[PDB]
Amino acid sequence: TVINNWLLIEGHTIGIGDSIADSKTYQDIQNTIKKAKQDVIEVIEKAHNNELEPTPGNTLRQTFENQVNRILNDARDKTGSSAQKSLSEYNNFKSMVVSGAKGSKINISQVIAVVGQQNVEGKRIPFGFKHRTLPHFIKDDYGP
Amino acid sequence: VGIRFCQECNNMLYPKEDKENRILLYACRNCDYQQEADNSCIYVNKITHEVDELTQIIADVSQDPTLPRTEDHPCQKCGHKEAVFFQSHSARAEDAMRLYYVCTAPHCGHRWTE
Amino acid sequence: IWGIGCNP
Ligand SMILES: [Zn+2]
Ligand SMILES: [Zn+2]
Repeated sequence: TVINNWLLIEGHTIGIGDSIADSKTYQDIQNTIKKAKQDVIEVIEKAHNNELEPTPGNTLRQTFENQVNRILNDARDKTGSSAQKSLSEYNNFKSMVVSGAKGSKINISQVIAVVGQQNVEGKRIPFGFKHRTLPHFIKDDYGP
Repeated sequence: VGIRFCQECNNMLYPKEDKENRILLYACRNCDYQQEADNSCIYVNKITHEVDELTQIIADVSQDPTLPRTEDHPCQKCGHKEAVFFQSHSARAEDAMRLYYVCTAPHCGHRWTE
Repeated sequence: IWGIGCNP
């Protein structure tokens, strides 16, 4: 009762301004994504040139998938951390996450920085079409 | 190594040891035809089944719009710049992300693996 | 929808 009446005084809201981040934050997120995509390209080139060597207990396919997943997840986490650094004290996404009332830092990060990898059955989006995920992509594209 | 057929009924020959002369033969079971074995090998099994997939790659594959191509790797025969590349495209290929290349331009069809 | 370790 008493906290709901004080909330009548102070008030609470969620708006678009909460989702917006600084221009520097957006630039850093973009740079992290570019670096991650470049690293994934390098890993793919290593695999194509047969330089890659299987991790114990894993096939070359499995170890390549694990390396690419690790790169993409680390980039996703770094973009999320940048977005969360951007948040102000007044930010209401941050307010709800800090109180624990609703939401998570994952949600804040997806809202502000990067939605992340879409995975089905524990693997990246499968090659449903013949040797490709969608008709718009070229065959044998393992890029992000 | 390969399978050869009878010359009378066109059935499948079977290997048989010649006990007198110690020479491998192939005899048809449905008739009396016999032919001496030239190869001297019968049953070969490659458990690792390492097979160059360049034998299984068709040159026509160079006409597929959905395949990626690069101008970096030229052909050996004609020195054409375009080369369409693709992975194994085969089940039970063990673990191989090697790129196989097929030369574009008509009728060359040279295939190299790098 | 996040990653391989998260949720779909
Ligand atoms: Zn016969
Ligand atoms: Zn050529």
